[PDB]
Amino acid sequence: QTQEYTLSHTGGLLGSSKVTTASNQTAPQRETAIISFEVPRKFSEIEYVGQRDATRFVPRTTEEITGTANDDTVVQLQANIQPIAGEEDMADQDYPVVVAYNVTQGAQVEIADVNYATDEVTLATDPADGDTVKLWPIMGDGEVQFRLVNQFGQEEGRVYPWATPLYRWHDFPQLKRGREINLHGSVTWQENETVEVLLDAPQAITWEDADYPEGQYVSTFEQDVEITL
Amino acid sequence: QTQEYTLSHTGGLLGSSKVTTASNQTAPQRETAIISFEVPRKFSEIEYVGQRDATRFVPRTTEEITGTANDDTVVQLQANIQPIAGEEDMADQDYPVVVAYNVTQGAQVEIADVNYATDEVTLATDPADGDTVKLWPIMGDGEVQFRLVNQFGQEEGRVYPWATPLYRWHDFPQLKRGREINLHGSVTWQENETVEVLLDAPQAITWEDADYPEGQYVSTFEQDVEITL
Amino acid sequence: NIGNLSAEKQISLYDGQPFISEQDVAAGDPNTPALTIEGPDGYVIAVDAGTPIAPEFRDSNGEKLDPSTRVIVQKCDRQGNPLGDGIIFNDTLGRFNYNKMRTDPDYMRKTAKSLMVDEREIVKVFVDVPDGANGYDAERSRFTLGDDTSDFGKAVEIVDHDDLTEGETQAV
Amino acid sequence: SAEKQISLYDGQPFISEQDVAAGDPNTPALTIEGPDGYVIAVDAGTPIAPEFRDSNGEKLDPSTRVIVQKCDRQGNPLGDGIIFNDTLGRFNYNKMRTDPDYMRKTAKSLMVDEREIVKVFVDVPDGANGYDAERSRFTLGDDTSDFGKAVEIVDHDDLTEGETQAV
Amino acid sequence: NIGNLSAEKQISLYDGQPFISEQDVAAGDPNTPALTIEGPDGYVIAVDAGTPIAPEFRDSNGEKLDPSTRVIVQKCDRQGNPLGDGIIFNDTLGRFNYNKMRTDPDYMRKTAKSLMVDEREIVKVFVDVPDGANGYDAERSRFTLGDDTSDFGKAVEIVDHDDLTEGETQAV
Amino acid sequence: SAEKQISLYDGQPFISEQDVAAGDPNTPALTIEGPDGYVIAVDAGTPIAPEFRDSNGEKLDPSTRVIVQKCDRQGNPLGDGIIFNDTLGRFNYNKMRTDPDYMRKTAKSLMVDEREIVKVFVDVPDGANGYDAERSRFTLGDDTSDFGKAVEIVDHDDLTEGETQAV
Repeated sequence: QTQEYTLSHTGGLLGSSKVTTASNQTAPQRETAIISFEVPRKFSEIEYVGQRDATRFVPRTTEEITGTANDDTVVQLQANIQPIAGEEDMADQDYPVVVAYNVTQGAQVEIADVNYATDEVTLATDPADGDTVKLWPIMGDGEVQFRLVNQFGQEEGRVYPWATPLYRWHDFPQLKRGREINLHGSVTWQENETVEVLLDAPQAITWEDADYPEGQYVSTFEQDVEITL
Repeated sequence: QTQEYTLSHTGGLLGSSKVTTASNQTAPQRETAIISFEVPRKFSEIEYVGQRDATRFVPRTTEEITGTANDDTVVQLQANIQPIAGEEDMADQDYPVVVAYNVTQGAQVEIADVNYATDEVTLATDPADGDTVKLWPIMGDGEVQFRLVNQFGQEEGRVYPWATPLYRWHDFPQLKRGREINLHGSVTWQENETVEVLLDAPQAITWEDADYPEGQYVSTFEQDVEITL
Repeated sequence: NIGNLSAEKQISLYDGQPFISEQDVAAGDPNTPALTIEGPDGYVIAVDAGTPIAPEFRDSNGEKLDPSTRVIVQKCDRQGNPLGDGIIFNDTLGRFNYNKMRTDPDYMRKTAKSLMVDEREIVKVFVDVPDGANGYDAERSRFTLGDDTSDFGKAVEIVDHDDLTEGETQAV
Repeated sequence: SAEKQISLYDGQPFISEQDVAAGDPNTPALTIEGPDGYVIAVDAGTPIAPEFRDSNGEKLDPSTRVIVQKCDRQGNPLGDGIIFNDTLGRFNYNKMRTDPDYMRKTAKSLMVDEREIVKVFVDVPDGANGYDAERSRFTLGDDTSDFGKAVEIVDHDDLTEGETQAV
Repeated sequence: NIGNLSAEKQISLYDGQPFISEQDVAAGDPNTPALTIEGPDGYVIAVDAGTPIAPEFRDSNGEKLDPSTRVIVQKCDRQGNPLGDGIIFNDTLGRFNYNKMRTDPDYMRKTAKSLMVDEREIVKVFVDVPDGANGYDAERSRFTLGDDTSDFGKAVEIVDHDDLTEGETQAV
Repeated sequence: SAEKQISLYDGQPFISEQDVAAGDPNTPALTIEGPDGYVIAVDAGTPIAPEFRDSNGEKLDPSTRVIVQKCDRQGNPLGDGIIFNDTLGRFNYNKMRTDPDYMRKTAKSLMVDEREIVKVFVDVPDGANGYDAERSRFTLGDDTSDFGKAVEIVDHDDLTEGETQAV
């Protein structure tokens, strides 16, 4: 009676009550938690198996950039940027590495060119004085791990002690058999034995802003599982 | 070649370099770390054994209280107070539950009476307008645990999953055979397999202020061990 | 490194835990429990013939209530139902001498007999205030059932239900 | 088992009480009385909490005396069989309720059949305040504790030595 | 619950680890290693006959250096001493096609042979820039040795020295 | 018998002392030293009265530490063989001199041949008052009492295991 299933950063098999989202600590870097997975009312157990099971995670940050009469068109970011699957050609990245949106003009802000490893960007358009823009570059230079909870907060420990980096995460092209991710670890957790992902990085994270254009959800985490009903 | 020894919040067998002290997180309660124990250059190993080994921990917080022309003599504290061993009679507490010190007058500030579980205090003296006073009540309403590190930050896990509270810590009279503390746990850690104590509480902690009267060290942690040389 | 441990684990319960519960109480209302311990799932807890209690039960003004007050610990099966066959610690209040009895072997006060608590069974702390006295509060009060830190006093013995082949027998 | 460990006090049904005046030792302030089908037993030593205060909530004169005494039927005192001839000005209430050594044990053991009385006579000699019960209490046991003893109650139905205990 | 694991663990090394080291390099200076891997204590690490590398080695201006550039991985015993009998991955730079070779089986490039690293043994990454080219930087560069996430590529095999009865044999 | 039960302290000849300054743990404040033809012995547990006060007659900072330590000849500290690594801010002098449980026993046993040194190093870390000895005392035993232990002195002349104890 074992059937594979999929999870999400939102609702799904949990109703947005047996799951939470959360930002992270930045000023002191801390291996904080951003997302949990509580077993809901029904299930007997859940199973994760790295080296058999998949994973996806698309993280982005947020900032705020004004404008000027003699606007710059150019920005710098304190969050290292890389491509995802190959070149930095925004047309063919398999999803963009940057998103932008003007606030005054409730409209997108398209990109002209990127200063690649400089971590600076050139835009296509010309913002105005005192005009606000919101950006959503991807998140790199940060670790990730899994762990577990014994119904209170007493951790069993961790799935697999060694971490994994996010620039690497972006680097490996998702959506390709063999080139998929398959971590290491093998676990099981029954009712209220919640799981929590952890992240250690300087920079922030963003799940929602209510002004992000592309589908209400700035980032995501998605995952495969093998459930006993 | 096994000999028992003692540790401290300061130096000793570590030279104040293989040990650190630290405050905690308050606004978000986090089970943070306040103190570590790195194995120094020399030893082959260290051993802790709850139910055989002892412990002492005297925590205090800090605040800042001005004064007034029609000074109050009275204070309230957002940190629950209890006795240590028996009554709240400051003469015979086995160490005070409050310390005070005026800053303008570089002198102590003696206590008249305590509103016990109200978490308010009456003083003996009369402060002045704009006059600063520093207090150091004890710390209660907080957990504690131990854990371990694999030379990087990859935690093995924890000594004993269940926590312990600090009001209880104060309650049990230190300095009495049988009535001593003996936790649960049994561990070992070699060179650079550092240990870290953890604390989860709302309130702050204080190790030093450089103006605390009684011996340069506001709080302490002290502990017994069984060392292989 | 860490040393291995058994399934049996020695603890000491108290007020500020999640699975325990509580409530305030008024005078002359014994059937209103001030503490409701409640078995977590996938766990059993055990109490031998004698284990201490620290029955701190103070007033809103942080004063121990009348010595005529009485405490009754009581086992309860499911259904939120009291039970008589199976009961611990019928005592007054005015007998503990809190400040010492949390510590001293002689002032220490143990149970009447042993006990076991399946994954879902309740225990209640009923409090007979005589009448016309001061009301009870819980935030100004504490409670315990074991002395696990010490070396002479006993402690509560918890086990996870999965780690037993006698689990069916202890379920019966 | 049928045996059970208990500790008595004032606010119970089968027990009874009454106020007392100065210089009237024959007036029992407490009257214990065997229930039906419930034998009880007291070994050679068991605590008592002889709280006996004034209307104004004050322990009476130290020269006051307490005499526990067995009684058969007929409401009748008995000499062969007596426990706890003692003063009042001796107990140090606040501590003796707790400590093992300020504690006070009986002279000898006892049994109480289904209908047998016990009385607590109180010799206030003279020149004293009258007794009240509502401002006073009493006990006979500490079953809660470890070092101390308690009263052993049994239901008469679950025995075959009931006739022997009736003799 | 957690599932048990073996002593052997599959990983993938890179720049931003503590026990690895690095430094910048100038043109025409092959004997100056840009990466110095160094055995931690109480650990052994193992590399089978073929395991990938991601030899990203860019300029200060974030550009891969001249294709005439060359990379030499090299085992080193203690004494900080290079060794010839025992050497891996003599290659150019201008041959990787970074953007794909981190991913694709065909562009993937493995070692020449196997390897083992005791508790204290060094490995060095020497870089022959021909001359007169752009200087090397490390912060604008990365490096790997394994593909542990994937399913076709190999990975580095770490073991703790305590968990072996053949530890004396692998010490010899 | 040749064995005798004693308890040491400051004002003795063979013992020695010296004042100490803050942040100088290598300066021993007390130097015990084997007399000639008088072996002594300390079992696994014996009291100490580590009174260590200021010039102004005040116990130094609680963060202060005491380390008793054996020393062979050459005025030389020794690691294999050490007793009583402890703080200062712990003893509660006025009671620990008397009570059995505030009392403090050694880590392990000890012997001291005719010429062997023991030192009492004192880690005052910093920011503290200097040490004085005249306002301070010390002990190692309670031979007067019953529950507690004491030091076992023997004259070397009255033995035949003297060579074995010299090894």
